[PDB]
Amino acid sequence: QVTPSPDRVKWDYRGQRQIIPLGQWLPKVAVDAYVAPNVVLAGQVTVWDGSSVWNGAVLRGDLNKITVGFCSNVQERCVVHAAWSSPTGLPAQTLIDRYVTVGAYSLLRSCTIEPECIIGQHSILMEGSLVETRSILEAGSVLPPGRRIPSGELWGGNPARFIRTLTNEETLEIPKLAVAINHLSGDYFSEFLPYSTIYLEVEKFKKSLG
Amino acid sequence: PDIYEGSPTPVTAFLSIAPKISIFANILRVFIYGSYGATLQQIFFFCSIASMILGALAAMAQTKVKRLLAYSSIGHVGYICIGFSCGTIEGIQSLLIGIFIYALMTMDAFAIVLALRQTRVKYIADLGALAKTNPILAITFSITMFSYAGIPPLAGFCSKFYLFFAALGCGAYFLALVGVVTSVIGCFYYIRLVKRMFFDTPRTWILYEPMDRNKSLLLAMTSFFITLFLLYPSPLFSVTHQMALSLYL
Amino acid sequence: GTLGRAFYSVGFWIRETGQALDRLGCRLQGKNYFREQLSRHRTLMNVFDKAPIVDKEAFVAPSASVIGDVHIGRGSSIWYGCVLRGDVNTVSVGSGTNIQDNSLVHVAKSNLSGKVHPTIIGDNVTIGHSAVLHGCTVEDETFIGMGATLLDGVVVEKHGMVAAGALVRQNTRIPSGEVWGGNPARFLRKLTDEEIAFISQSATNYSNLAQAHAAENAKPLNVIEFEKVLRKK
Amino acid sequence: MGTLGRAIYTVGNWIRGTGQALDRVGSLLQGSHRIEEHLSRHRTLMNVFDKSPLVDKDVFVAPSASVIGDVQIGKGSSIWYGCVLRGDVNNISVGSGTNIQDNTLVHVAKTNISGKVLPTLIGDNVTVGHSAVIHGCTVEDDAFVGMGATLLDGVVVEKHAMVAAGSLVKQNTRIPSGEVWGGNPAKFMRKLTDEEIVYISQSAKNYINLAQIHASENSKSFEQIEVERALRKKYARKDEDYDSMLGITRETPPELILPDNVLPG
Amino acid sequence: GSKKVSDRIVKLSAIDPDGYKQDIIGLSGQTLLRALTHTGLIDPASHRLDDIEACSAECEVQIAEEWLEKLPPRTYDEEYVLKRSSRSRILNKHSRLGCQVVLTQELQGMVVAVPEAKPWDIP
Amino acid sequence: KVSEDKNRNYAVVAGVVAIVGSIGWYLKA
Ligand SMILES: CCCC(=O)SCCNC(=O)CCNC(=O)[C@H](O)C(C)(C)COP(=O)(O)OP(=O)(O)OC[C@H]1O[C@@H](n2cnc3c(N)ncnc32)[C@H](O)[C@@H]1OP(=O)(O)O
Ligand SMILES: CCCCCCCCCCCCCCCCCC(=O)O[C@@H](COC(=O)CCCCCCCCCCCCCCC)COP(=O)(O)OCC[N+](C)(C)C
Ligand SMILES: CCCCCCCCCCCCCCCCCC(=O)O[C@@H](COC(=O)CCCCCCCCCCCCCCC)COP(=O)(O)OCC[N+](C)(C)C
Ligand SMILES: CCCCCCCCCCCCCCCCCCCC(=O)O[C@H](COC(=O)CCCCCCCCCCCCCC)COP(=O)(O)OCCN
Ligand SMILES: COC1=C(OC)C(=O)C(C/C=C(\C)CC/C=C(\C)CC/C=C(/C)CC/C=C(\C)CCC=C(C)C)=C(C)C1=O
Ligand SMILES: [Fe+3]
Ligand SMILES: [Zn+2]
Repeated sequence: QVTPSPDRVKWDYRGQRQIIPLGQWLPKVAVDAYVAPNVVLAGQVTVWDGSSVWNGAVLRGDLNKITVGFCSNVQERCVVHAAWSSPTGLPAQTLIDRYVTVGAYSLLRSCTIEPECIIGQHSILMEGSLVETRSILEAGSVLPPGRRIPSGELWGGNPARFIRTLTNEETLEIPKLAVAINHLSGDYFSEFLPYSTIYLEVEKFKKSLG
Repeated sequence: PDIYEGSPTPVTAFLSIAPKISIFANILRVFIYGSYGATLQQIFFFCSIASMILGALAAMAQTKVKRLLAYSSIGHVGYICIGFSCGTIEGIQSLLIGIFIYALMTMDAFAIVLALRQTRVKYIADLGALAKTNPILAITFSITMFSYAGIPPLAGFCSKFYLFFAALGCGAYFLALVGVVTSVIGCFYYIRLVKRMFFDTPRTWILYEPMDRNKSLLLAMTSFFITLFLLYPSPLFSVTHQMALSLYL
Repeated sequence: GTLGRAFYSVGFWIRETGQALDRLGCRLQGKNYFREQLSRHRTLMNVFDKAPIVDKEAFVAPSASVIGDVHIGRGSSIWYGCVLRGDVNTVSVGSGTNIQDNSLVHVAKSNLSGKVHPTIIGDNVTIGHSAVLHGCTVEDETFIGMGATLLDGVVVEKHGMVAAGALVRQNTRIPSGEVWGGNPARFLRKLTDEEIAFISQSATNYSNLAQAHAAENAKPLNVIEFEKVLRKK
Repeated sequence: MGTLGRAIYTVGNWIRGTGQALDRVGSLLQGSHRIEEHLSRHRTLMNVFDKSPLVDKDVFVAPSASVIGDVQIGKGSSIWYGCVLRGDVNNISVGSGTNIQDNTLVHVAKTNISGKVLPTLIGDNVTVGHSAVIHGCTVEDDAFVGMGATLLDGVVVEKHAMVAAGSLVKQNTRIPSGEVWGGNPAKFMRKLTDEEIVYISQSAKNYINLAQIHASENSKSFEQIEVERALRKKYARKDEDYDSMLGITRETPPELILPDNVLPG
Repeated sequence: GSKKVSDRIVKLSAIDPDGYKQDIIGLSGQTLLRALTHTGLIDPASHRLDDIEACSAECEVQIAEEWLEKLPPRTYDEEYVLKRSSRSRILNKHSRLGCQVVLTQELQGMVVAVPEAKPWDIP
Repeated sequence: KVSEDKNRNYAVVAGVVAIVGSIGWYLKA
C-alpha cells in the first residue's frame, strides 16, 4: 500500500540548499572557487582554489570523499559520486586532480584523474578507473570499472579504446584549457555579492500573511 | 635553533624579537655606560664574526623553514653586534637601526609562517608551486627573503651597508672579507626559497588555506615598510641618533 | 562597453554597502533571517549586458537555467532541468521548438580550440530528453533523439533525424531525410513520410503540453505550504 | 527591552531604510541590467491535468527533484537531486525500496508510433543509476539500470537483469533474466554471477539507508540548520590536552553523528 | 579494456610494529610510501611529498636482504637521512626510505617491516 | 518593536559612546 503523509512539503520556499551537510561531513568550498547556484554538494566534498562547478552538477560524497583540484572544472549536469570500495582494492575516493577539465554531462564514480587531463563531454568513468596524466578522452567515452587510460594518449569509444598518442603541443594545451575555463568562471563569480536579497522577499511574503 | 623549532610557532615568533630588544637595552646600559673597555668590545667582535660564519653555514644546511629562520637570526645578531663592537655614536645608532629593521622583517616572516602553519608547513620544499596557488603571497614572501639577503633598495640593505661602513671605519678588513663571503652565502640560501616558490614544478602540490585578516593586514603594512622605507628613512635615523646620544647625555 | 562595465562594477560597490547596512539594521533589531540559506538560482541570468530574450508565449520551467544571450521564440518550450548557456557566443531557439527535460544547449567555454561557434535551433524542432547540443546548427523541422550529442560545427539539415544516443562528431553534416545514429553517428536509413508527419505533430502536441505546464506553474504559490515550512519543529 | 530597546529598534529601522535606498541607487547605477534573484518557484510535487502524485510517507524526495502529474512512489523509495518524473500524458509507477539516482529523467508517451503504448513501470528493489533516461518502458523487480543508460519505449528489463552504464537500449528490446546487456546499441554481454545478484540487492538496501540521512537533512527548519551550524563549528577541532587539564570530556552531540548503517565499516 | 589498473598493481606484505602481517596494494611506478599510506600503515599527513628534501625518515621501512638486492642501492643522501634520524645515530643496514623506493613488477611479494612511527608534527 | 537583548543594547551604547567621544576628543584637541 502507498500511504502518503499530509505534511510532506510540496513547495519549499527556500529551494534546494546548495550545501548539504551529513553529520559532521561538511562540504568545503574555497573562497576563490565558483560554484553555480543550483549545484548540490553533499557530504565529503572539497572544492579547491580556482576550481569551478557549473549549473546542474551534483557532487555527492556520502560513501567516500570527493575532491576537485586546483584550477579544475566540473561542467554542467555532471554527476560525481563515490563508493565504499573499488574492485581494484585501491581506495575508492573520487580524485579530480589539478588542471583537469571534466566535460559537461559526464558521470564519475570512484575514479582517479591525474593532473592535466581533459574528459570529453557525455563521458562515463566507472569504479576504480584511472586516467593517467596528460591524457584526453573523446566525447561519449565509456571507461569500464578498473580500466586505465595510459599517460600521453587519446582514447575514445563505448567502450574506450586507444586512438593515437598525443603530441607535446597538445599536452601543453591542456592546462591552458583549464586556465581559460577558470578565467570564464571569474565572470560568473563577479555577478554574486556575498549575500542575496531573497530574505527581503521572504519577509514581505510573511508580512502579507500576518 | 632547537628551542625555536620545538616551541609552538607563536612562541618562536615572540622569542625571536622582544628579548633581543630588552637584552640589547641592558647591554648598552651596562657596558657602553660602564667601563672595562677594549676587552669587552673584542668579546663582541669575535662573537660577531663567529655568529656570522656559523649562521651562514648552518642556515645553508637547513631543509626546514623554522631552523633556517633561527640560524638567520643568529647571523643577523652577529651583524648587529659589529655595531656595539666599534664603540662609536654611529655604532650604537646602527645597532638600533638593525634591531628595528630585523624585528619588522622577522614579524613579516613569522606572519607568513603562521599563515602557512594552518596547512602544517614544515619543509622548504613544501612551498613548491606557491607562485601558482597564491601569487601575491609568493611575491610578499620573496620581498621578505630579498630583504633578509640585504638586496637594495629593500630595508634589509641598511645592515649590510653599516657592516661594511664599520669595517672601513674601525679599520677591519678581515671583517669586511667575512661580511662579503657570509652575505653571498646568505643570499644563496634566501633565494633558494624564491626558487622553490617560483621555478620548481613538483609532482605533488600543497594547497594552503588563506590567512586571517589580522595577519593579512600586518603583512601588508610590513611589506610596504620593507619596500618603501628607504624612500623616507628620516624618522628612524633621527630617533636612533637621539637614543644613542641619550645613553650619555 | 568598458564604461558600462565600470558603472556595473561601481554599482556592485554601492549595492554591497547598502546590503551590509541593511544587515546592520537587522542585527540591531535582533533579526538573523538574512542568514537563511535560500537558493540563488535564477531562471534567466545575465552576464553583464548579455541577457536572455524570451518570448511571452514560451514556456520556461522554473528549474531551467538560461544564461547570457539566449533567444527563445513564440510557442517554444524549455523543460525541467534544461541548461542553456550562451556567453562566449549566442544561442537562438526558433518558434514552436521543444527542448526536453535535462537537455544541455551550450557554446564553447573558450576560444582555445578556435572561434566559438553559436548554437542555432530552427523552428518546430524536437530536442529529446538529456540531449547535448554544443555549438551546432539544427534546422527547421528536424528531430534530435534523446541522449544524443551534437558537437561544434555540426549541421542538421531540415527533416534530418539524429537517433537517440547518437554521437555526431565535429563538423558532420546530416543530410535531409536521413537517420543517423551510433557512436560515431553514421547513416542508418532514409526517413519515411510518416516520420515527417510525426515530427510535425509531436512538435504541435509539445506546444499544447507546454501551455498546460505553464498554466500549472503560473498558479500562485500556496501559503499553506509556506506556513507548514515556517512552523516546522 | 525598555526605552533603550525601543530607541535602538527605531535607529535600526532608519539604518535599514538607508541601506535599501543605497541598494536601489547601486542598482540604478548598473543600468538595471542585473536580473534580480527571487523567491524559489520550483515545486517538488506538482499537479497537471488534475493528476496528483501519490508518494508514500517514508519516501525521500530531494527538494530539487520534479515529481509531476500521475506518479506513484512506493514505501522506502528515494528520488534524488535533479530527478524529473513527468507523469503528465500517462502513468509512472515506482515500486518499494527503489532508488532513482541523481539527474535521472523518467517520462512517458501518450501514443507510440506502433504497438500498444504502455506506462512507465519501475518495480521493487530497483536501482536506477545517475543520469539515466527511462522512457515508456518496464523495469521489473530487483533489476539494475546502469548510470547514463537509456531505455526507449517498450523496453522490458526482466527480474535480475542488468543494463550496463552508458547503454542505449533500442525500442522494444527485452533484457532476459540473469543477463547483462550493454553498448550502443545495447546487446548481450554475459550472464550475471550470483555475487552480482547479491550486489544488486545490496545496492538497493544501501540506498534505502542513504535516503534516510538525506531526507533528515533536507527537511530541517531554519532554526535547526543554525543550531547545527554552530554545533558543527564548535566540534570541528579539539584540544583534548586542555580538556584533560580541566578534567572534562567533550562528547559529539547526537545530531552530528550518522547512523552506523551508512558508515564505511 | 586492454589496459587495466590490475596491470600496474603490485602485491605486497607489510609487518606492522606489533608484528602482524598485512597484505597491501600499490601501483608500479609509485613509491612504497604511497602503497603504505593507502591503508594508513604510515600516516599520509606525516609525509605528503615523495621528495628526499621533505623527509625525516617518517617513511623508513626495514626490508630483508632477499628483497634489498632487487632495489637500487641507497644513495648518500638516503643514508644521511636514515643515520641522522636514528635515535642512536646508527645506520641500519636493512633500512630503506619508503619515499625513495619505486615499486616495480619485480617487487611482487616483497615483505616490508614498518617500524614504530617517529614524532613528526613540529609545534 | 523592541530589541530585547540587554547586553547587546549595552554594547551598542558603548560603541556609540566610543565613536562620539572620539569625535569630541579630536574636536577639542
Ligand atoms: C553502492 C551503490 C550502488 C549503485 O547504485 S551503482 C550505480 C552506478 N554505477 C554504474 O552504473 C556502473 C555499473 N557497472 C557497469 O556498467 C559495468 O560496465 C559492467 C556492466 C558491470 C561490466 O563491468 P565488468 O564486469 O568489469 O566488465 P567485463 O569484465 O564483463 O568486460 C567484458 C567486455 O565488455 C566491455 N565493457 C564492459 N563494460 C562495459 C560497458 N558499461 N559498456 C560497454 N561496454 C563494456 C569491456 O570492454 C570488456 O572487454 P572487451 O570489450 O571484450 O574487449
Ligand atoms: C623595483 C624594485 C626592486 C626589485 C624587486 C622586485 C620585486 C618583484 C619581482 C618582479 C618580477 C615580477 C613580479 C610580478 C608581480 C606582479 C603580479 C602581482 O603581484 O599581481 C597581484 C597584485 O597584488 C596586489 O594586490 C598588489 C597590491 C599592492 C598595492 C600597492 C599600490 C599602492 C597604491 C595603489 C592604490 C590602489 C590602486 C589604485 C588604482 C585602482 C595579483 O595577485 P594574485 O595573487 O594574482 O591575485 C590577487 C587577488 N585579487 C586579484 C582577486 C584581488
Ligand atoms: C536614516 C539616516 C541614519 C543612517 C545611519 C547610518 C549610520 C551607519 C554607519 C555605519 C556604522 C558601522 C559600525 C560598524 C560596527 C558594527 C556594529 C554591529 O555590528 O552591531 C552589533 C554589535 O554592536 C556592538 O557590539 C558595538 C557596536 C555598536 C555601535 C555602533 C552601531 C552603529 C549604529 C548606531 C546604532 C545606535 C544608535 C542609537 C543608540 C541608542 C550588534 O550586536 P551583535 O549582532 O550581537 O554583533 C554580532 C557580531 N558582529 C559584530 C559581527 C555583527
Ligand atoms: C608603514 C608602511 C605603510 C603602511 C601603511 C599603513 C596604512 C594604514 C593601514 C590601513 C588599514 C586598511 C584597512 C582598514 C580596515 C580594516 C579594519 C579591521 C576591522 C576589524 O575589526 O578587524 C578585526 C580583526 O582585527 C584585525 O585584524 C586588526 C589587527 C591586525 C594587526 C594590526 C596591528 C595590531 C598590532 C600592532 C602591531 C605593530 C607591529 C609593529 C612592530 C576583525 O576582523 P574580521 O571581522 O574580518 O574577523 C576576523 C576573524 N577572527
Ligand atoms: C666531521 O668531522 C668531525 C668533526 O669536525 C667538525 C668534529 O668536530 C667531531 C666531534 C667533535 C666536536 C664537534 C668538538 C667541537 C666542539 C666545540 C668547539 C664546542 C663549541 C661549540 C660550537 C657549536 C662551536 C661554536 C664556536 C665557535 C665557532 C668559536 C668560539 C667563539 C669565538 C671565537 C668568539 C667529529 C666526531 C667529526 O667527525
Ligand atoms: Fe621520506
Ligand atoms: Zn518524453
